[PDB]
Amino acid sequence: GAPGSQGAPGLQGAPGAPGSQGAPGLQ
Amino acid sequence: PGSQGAPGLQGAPGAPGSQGAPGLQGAPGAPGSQGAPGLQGAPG
Repeated sequence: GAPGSQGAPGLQGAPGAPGSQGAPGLQ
Repeated sequence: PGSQGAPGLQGAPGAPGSQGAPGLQGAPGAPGSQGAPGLQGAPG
């Protein structure tokens, strides 16, 4: 039942969105 | 013929639809015109 050296569909869809830091200096 | 293995394995049928993350707020702000005390309006 193997996929032949490739075919393991283990995927990582949408790990996340970490880059929403934001830093308005707004002196 | 007869075993008819099923190795097509095609995927991602229902994966569509993902609002990942929109940009930041188009622009922040502090709506209001910076009114103030004024200036000299009664010198003498």
